[PDB]
Amino acid sequence: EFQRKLYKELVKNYNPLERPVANDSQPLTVYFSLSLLQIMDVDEKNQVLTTNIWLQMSWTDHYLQWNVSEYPGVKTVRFPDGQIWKPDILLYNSADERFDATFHTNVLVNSSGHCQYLPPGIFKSSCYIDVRWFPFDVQHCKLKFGSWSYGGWSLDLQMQEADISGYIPNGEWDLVGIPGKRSERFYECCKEPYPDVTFTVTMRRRTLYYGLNLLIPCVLISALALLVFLLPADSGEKISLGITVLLSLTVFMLLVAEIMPATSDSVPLIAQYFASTMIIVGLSVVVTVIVLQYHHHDPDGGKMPKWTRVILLNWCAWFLRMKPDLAKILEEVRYIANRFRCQDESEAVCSEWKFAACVVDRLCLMAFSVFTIICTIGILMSAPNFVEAVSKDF
Amino acid sequence: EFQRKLYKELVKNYNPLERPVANDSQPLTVYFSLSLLQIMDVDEKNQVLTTNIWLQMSWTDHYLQWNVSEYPGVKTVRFPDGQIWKPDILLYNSADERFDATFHTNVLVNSSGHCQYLPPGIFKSSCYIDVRWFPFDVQHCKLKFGSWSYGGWSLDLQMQEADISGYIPNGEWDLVGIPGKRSERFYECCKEPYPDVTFTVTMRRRTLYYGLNLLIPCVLISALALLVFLLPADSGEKISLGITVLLSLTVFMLLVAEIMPATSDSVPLIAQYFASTMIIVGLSVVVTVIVLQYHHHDPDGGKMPKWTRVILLNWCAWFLRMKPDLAKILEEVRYIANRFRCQDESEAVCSEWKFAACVVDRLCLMAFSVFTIICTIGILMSAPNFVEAVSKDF
Amino acid sequence: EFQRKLYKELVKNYNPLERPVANDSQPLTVYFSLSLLQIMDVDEKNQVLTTNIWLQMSWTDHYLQWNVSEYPGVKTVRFPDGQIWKPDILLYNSADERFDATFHTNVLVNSSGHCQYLPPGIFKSSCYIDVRWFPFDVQHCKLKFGSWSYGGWSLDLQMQEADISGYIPNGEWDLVGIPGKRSERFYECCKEPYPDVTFTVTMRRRTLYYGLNLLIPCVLISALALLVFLLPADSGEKISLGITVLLSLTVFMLLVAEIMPATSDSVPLIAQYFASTMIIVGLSVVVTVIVLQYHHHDPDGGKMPKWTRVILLNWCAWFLRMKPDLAKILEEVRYIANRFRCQDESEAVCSEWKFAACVVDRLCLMAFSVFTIICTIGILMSAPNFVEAVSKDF
Amino acid sequence: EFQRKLYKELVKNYNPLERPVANDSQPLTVYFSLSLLQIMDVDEKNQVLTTNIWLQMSWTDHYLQWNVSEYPGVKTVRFPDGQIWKPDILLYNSADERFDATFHTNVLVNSSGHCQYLPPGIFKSSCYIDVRWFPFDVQHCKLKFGSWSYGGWSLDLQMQEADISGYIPNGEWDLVGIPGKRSERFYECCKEPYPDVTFTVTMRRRTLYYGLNLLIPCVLISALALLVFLLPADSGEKISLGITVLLSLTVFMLLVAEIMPATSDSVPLIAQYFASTMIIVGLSVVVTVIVLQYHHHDPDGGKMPKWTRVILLNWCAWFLRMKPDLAKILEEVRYIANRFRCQDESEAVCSEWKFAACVVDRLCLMAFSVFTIICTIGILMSAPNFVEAVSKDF
Amino acid sequence: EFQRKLYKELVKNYNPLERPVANDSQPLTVYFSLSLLQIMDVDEKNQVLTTNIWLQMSWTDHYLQWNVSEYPGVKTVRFPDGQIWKPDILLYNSADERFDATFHTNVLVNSSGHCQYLPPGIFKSSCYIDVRWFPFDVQHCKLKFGSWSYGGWSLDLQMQEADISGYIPNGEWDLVGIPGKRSERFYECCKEPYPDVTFTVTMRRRTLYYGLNLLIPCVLISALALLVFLLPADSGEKISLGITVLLSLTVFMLLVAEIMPATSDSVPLIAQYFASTMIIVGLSVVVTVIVLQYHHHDPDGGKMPKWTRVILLNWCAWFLRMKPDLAKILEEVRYIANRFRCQDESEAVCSEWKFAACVVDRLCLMAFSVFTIICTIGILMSAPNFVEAVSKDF
Ligand SMILES: Clc1ccc([C@H]2C[C@@H]3CC[C@H]2N3)cn1
Ligand SMILES: [Ca+2]
Ligand SMILES: [Ca+2]
Ligand SMILES: [Ca+2]
Ligand SMILES: [Ca+2]
Ligand SMILES: [Ca+2]
Repeated sequence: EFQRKLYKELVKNYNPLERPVANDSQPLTVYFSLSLLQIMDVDEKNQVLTTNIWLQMSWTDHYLQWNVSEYPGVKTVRFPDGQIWKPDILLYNSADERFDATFHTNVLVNSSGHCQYLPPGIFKSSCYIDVRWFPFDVQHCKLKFGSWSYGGWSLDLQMQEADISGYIPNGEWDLVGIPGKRSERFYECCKEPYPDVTFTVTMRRRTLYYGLNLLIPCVLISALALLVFLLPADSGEKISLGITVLLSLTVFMLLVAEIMPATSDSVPLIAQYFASTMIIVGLSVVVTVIVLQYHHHDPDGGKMPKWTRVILLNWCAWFLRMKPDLAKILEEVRYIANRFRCQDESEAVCSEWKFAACVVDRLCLMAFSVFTIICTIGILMSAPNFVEAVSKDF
Repeated sequence: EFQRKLYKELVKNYNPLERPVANDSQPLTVYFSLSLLQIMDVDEKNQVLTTNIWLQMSWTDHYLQWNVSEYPGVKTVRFPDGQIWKPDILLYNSADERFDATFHTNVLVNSSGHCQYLPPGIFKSSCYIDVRWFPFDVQHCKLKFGSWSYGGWSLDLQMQEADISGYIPNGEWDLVGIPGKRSERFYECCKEPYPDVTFTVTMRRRTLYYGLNLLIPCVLISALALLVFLLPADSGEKISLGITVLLSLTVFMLLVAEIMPATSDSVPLIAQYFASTMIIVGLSVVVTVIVLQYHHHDPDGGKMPKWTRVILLNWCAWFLRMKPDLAKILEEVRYIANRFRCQDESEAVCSEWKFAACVVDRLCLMAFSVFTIICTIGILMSAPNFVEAVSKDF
Repeated sequence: EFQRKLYKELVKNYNPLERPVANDSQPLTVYFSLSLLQIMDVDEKNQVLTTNIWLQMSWTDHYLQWNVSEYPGVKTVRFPDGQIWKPDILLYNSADERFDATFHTNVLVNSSGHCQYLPPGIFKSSCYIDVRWFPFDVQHCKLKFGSWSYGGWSLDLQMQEADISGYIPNGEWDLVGIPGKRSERFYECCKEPYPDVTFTVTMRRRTLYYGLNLLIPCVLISALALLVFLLPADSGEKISLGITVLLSLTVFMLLVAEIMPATSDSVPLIAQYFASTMIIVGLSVVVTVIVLQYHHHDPDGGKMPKWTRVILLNWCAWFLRMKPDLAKILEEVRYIANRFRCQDESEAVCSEWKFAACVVDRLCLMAFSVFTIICTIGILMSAPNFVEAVSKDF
Repeated sequence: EFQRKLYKELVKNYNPLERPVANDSQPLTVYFSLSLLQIMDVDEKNQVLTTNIWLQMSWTDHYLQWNVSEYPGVKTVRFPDGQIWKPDILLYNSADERFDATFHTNVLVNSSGHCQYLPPGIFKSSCYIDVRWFPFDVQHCKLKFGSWSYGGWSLDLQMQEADISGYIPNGEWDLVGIPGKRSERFYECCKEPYPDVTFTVTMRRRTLYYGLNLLIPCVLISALALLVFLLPADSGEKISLGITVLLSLTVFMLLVAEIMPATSDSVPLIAQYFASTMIIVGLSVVVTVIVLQYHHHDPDGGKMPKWTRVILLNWCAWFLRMKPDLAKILEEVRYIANRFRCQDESEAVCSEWKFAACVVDRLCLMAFSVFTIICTIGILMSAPNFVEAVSKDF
Repeated sequence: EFQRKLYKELVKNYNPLERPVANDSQPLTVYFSLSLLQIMDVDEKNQVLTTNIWLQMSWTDHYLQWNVSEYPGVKTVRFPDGQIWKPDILLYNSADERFDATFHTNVLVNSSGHCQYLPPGIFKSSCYIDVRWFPFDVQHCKLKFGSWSYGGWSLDLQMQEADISGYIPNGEWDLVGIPGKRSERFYECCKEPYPDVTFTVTMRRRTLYYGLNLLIPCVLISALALLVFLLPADSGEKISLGITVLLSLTVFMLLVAEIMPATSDSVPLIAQYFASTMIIVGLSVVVTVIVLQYHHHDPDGGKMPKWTRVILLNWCAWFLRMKPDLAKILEEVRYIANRFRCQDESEAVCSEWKFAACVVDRLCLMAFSVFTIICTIGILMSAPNFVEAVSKDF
């Protein structure tokens, strides 16, 4: 009875085009904020952030004011889209094909005219994803909101601190905060300035998932590559194991490519670590070829360069702690035995070459192990957030 | 004739903005429930639940009341969207880009004013998917429904028990129940509290499909890896078989990655089992390298450490139940035969080393078999629902 | 002139909410049917059927009746959506996100009031896909149509036989028929019963495509696996060929996984055939390991068990139709020759072991060939529709 | 001033439901045509054609006629959707989920009443893709347009020749023409016949892209398979190379499966060529197994069948242009040398068997080369459009 | 008060169909331009460009003019879609399924009538992507805008220079400029000409990302292929390494296929480089087969052709800087030693053949290295933009 009477009363002469101010010259203060409920997705390949947001726009409509003594029990009213004047606050850096993913709900006014509008929405925003430090990355994704067609002389946008009480954790991202900032910028279209409120969603990637699925698996598969330096050459599978492991490591780069954007701003840390890993494994294949050249060396070929005979079989070897008828019968039997002596000398030369191959195996085992350890640690601890990560997520 | 007269009568002075109560001060009781017809999808990578639902909102419109004696035969009327007041009950934790996937249908009222509204919809909900125990997982997905813009002082939401008579089984999920709960929560936006009805869809994953496609296949491929310990070394394919099998096992981890979300809350049970499996296979490769070092051991290299000669060829070996011219001619023929004796001694030393390699093969066959059995069973039976599963689904 | 006059006449006092009956108490007969033009897609992973359909709803509007003598030449009129009363016949088991994929077109009425409404649409329906017999499967997909908000006491739904004259064949599916059925069911929401018309689209999968791309390719690749039993052991590639072929066969299971749903209702026939195939190939690898153990057997190791020496080298072998100074010089030359005799005896023992390996090769060639033939035929001919298929599609 | 006056004048008593004819009994002539701007996509897996089209519907509205002397300068007017009567010409064989992808624009009328309507749209059409001859295929995709709800007695549809002046070439398809045809068909729904205009878009696939990425790559990889017949057997990699190449060739069949639909109407030419290629490579593996059986033949096993000793080492071989104490000492030394003579005879028998293996290598090199050349050319030149293609696209 | 009065005043007799000119005969000048904010995507497979654009349409409405002295403080008004006349400027070469991706916002007018309309949108445009020079490619994507239904005699379209102040860099593309051009074209539909404004977005691909992920990885994997010419033949893994590396290189062609469109206009530079690389690696496999034929050459087979003995072991070899009872006992011992001499001669012939294999290894190492260097550099520096790229992006 009083809700009916008031609803009829409030739409007499009301125009949803008129900015609801009493004095036309003064701008209309709109307080803007948001409640972040969830970080639904971070599409780094497409540079998009999908969030569940409850935008919070509060202002004062000069015309929607009633005296509750004359409408007992009627303390608030609600208006759907298109019936009340609303601020046309859009997300500037939107990535949604419709460009406006907001779901239009009611505007709740009280007896004093204060209008409250809390549209829910799944919002896609074009966010620059700094992949320089991935997986130990922190992203600062801006959500820039402003009135599209009202300038500062008409809509005085004011910012209120972001709401995160109802935020639901993600699993992959630790909300580090949503600091906001109000700016007054000038545009090349127009002379009247335009204010905007930009909320910078700061997100820390939780590194356990990518650590367990990308970093540690590659470390351990990369470690298998070093087993080539412990394999004997006579097994006939050094090259097979090494080349198989290297070409298996490409799957991780393929996975990263499925994740990372095709940008040239920088090289992600994961790529630099994966690249150094493959280069070290590839150099192990090159060194395996050299080792097999030493092992399969023709004894009657070139002689052993003194530089090799000392740099490897003396120093590096020590460092590693390795270490008438009867005359015709005499002639024939002496050729057989001299042939055997020549074969013994050839085996001895081949044995020394095989020893050189083994010494090289051990030196490169040590050197590639040290290279792996340093490169891995020095590339991973070059991330500013590395320590924070290992402490929080492991 | 009477349907026409009544329809004209019911829209005189009717405003779809007014809450249809007789006394403005009292809240309007809306009974909310749903009928779950099907679980269409559980997107665990995106943390979304897609369901076919017939939301059930029943309330009383004070104005839509007629006396059937004056409209004979006209016992119910129907109103489309936008013509009658409706409760704006939205799904809070919606994952749909439009945010509101409800399909708007008629509101069936009777002569007494009781309005019945049963919109169908394909609803996507942002559900936290606990992947800790996958594939033997049980999920509790909340569907939180509430009036967006009416608080407790205006819309007295009441819950009715969920309907599942028409539920159509899924194939992958056993509905364990849909218990509901009505809550009265306060929000940081507003002072008036807001009630909601949350239905927790409890779902048990049927484990036959993932058991047959992930667990048993990996067990059997992982078992092939143990055949390396039965392969002879002279075959020259131990490393080939082992490394090939391990890098083949990566496909299962790739499949899981296609399924699982990128979250750091926990490690899924499937991942822990797959990881232990690959580590055991990788250790078999490491032990294969050691075995080949023993098999391909240079007889003139280091001598056999006593610790090895006993720990392997005495105890472990027993445990396993294994086990002038003529003078010149004499000189030359004696060098040939002494050379043969030296080769025999070298074959004997190599034969002992090959025996050590075989004993290690057998010990690691036993040990890796026991490791496989324990780890597999102890990781699978660490799931609370494991027994329930094996009994219902196998 | 007469079309204008009649259109103005027909909308006087017309309300699109009123069911167009003369007597309010009697239900309104709506004849429902459909014309199936094409089967666009069968998504078995998502359990959805996409069809091009021209729903056919015919009824009688009591008010849209004119005398053609008073409107010469005006024999039919047309009304767009929202202007005429229509039956709100929805597809209950809809899988479309909008839930209602119907495209709203005109309602053609004649001078006698008979209204004809033929909306086109691309309809997605949640259909249970029985994958038990795939690829030789027949599916029965229900399209359940009914008025959402009118019960039996108001809308007397009646079924007309489905139209298939304009049906366009698919390539993958042979329409076996679209039998319909009218049901009168009661629902737990309401007391008035609700009728529905369900058309069961029965579809036979044409098996040539999946036969050529899945079954015959796997048969032939699986046949290559049997070549291991004809490969000599000295080639040093038995394990390589066998393990390579088995891990190559996984691609077919991966393809099926891309096709099949993740359901535990049953095991598809394709999976049972692929699984038996991989198990037979995997057992060939196990038997290859045993063969290589026999081939690479240390002559000075264990002696040949009599059970083996007869079960293989006697019966199975036959069945297969296989089959002072001079004294010092005498001493030294006699040791060399006795060494040669010991090597000859060792070669003879190794030769017998290699013969055992060859006999096992042949027996398993025969046995795995017979296993392959039976298992393949017995799993494929266990499908009821197998014969129908091979006759129609090959 | 005159544009305002005329716009007000033209909507007096205008009803967008009335067919704008002067005499109700006569059908209304609508001239239909289209301008094809681009062929955006041919989805052969889904059997859909996506095109950018400017449908051209011209007719005469009896009511939208003004005398330009009374409205100086006002020579044309424009009307948006829903304000003027339009022909409801839909695309019958539509594949779009909305079913109607047309974008509604203005209808430009002149002073004489001739209405011109040129809606743009991205149109998806359900087109049967004959994949029999792919990649050398020509497709005939029908776009069938007609009034949905006006029959021949009301809407006299007439066809105008298709417009292609503004057509933008594609890269993959050579528009061979868009011949149209007007038909008058009867439908099982209705008695009044219904006319339609069907434009058959005829498209020739440009074969350079698929030739370079599928046909020539497979030819060259398939050629590598023939290198097995030039590899020596002692290399120990014949089976490895052959089996690796064959299982690598599966990627091309996987690519085709990603492209081709799952239809049983026919076997695409690409599939028949790829299948013959894999069968020839697979037979090379089978022949490699036989070659290795000849190479690794036990000299003390079966004797050489005369049929082999002539069919291979005589004819085929020629065709190819290949080709007391002292007594004890005498006894012992004569056993050693007789042992050597037995080894020489065994090497000779093995040498003849290895020669047989080499002759078989050469014969199968020749035969599989000829098989490859014929099969390739005879399958590729069995396409009617093969010559046209090679001449236009290479 | 004055905003309300003016809004009521401005819609009296206003018709959004009338072109707002004072003199009907003269065309209406519309100034068109755009502000490019971001290049969201370049889909080269689909030939589509996705951009964030703020179209800028400014014109003069003759009717929306007020005197600010009579409406103090009211200096601008705003009108939503459908209430004010707007230019129907569409994107002709649109690729969006809806065809019109513009988001409709307000039209800001001032007291003098100048209307300003700045709709945001995510625009998809059908752009011909010249992939001839990819990854060092520059694309010229046209955005063609024009009034759909107003010709030159009615809407005088005029171009304003594109705005790029607020442009946000991409990562993958360097905006080289957005030059625009106004054209006056005639169409085959109509006699009145139609003007359009086409903005050609010129974009330079930043080549660091594709350089690091495609070009350098392939170079380095292709370099591993050359290690076959340094591998010894006795290792028994030349063919394995070479064939494995070649079939691994196919992944890059697969990646390019995922990126490139299926067009026959040209061959992308990346494809020509990848193709030459695989052909060079494939020829290394062919040469590896020849090398193994030389290494595994039967000594008692054909004799060494003089042409080989000089072209390889003399010139190329030098260029590369390589280099009674006792009588019976005499008979028997002389046969053994003559057998040894025959084996020595056979080893010498085999040794010369192995030397030929080694010389061929070295020559092809040199030749394939030079081929790799030239082909790589000559294909990469055949791109016009190659130098620009290497200087800006590396
Ligand atoms: Cl009513 C109408 C609609 C479209 C057109 C056409 C003329 C120019 C070129 C295509 C389109 N714009 C002309 N008239
Ligand atoms: Ca993420
Ligand atoms: Ca699921
Ligand atoms: Ca199907
Ligand atoms: Ca195509
Ligand atoms: Ca791009």
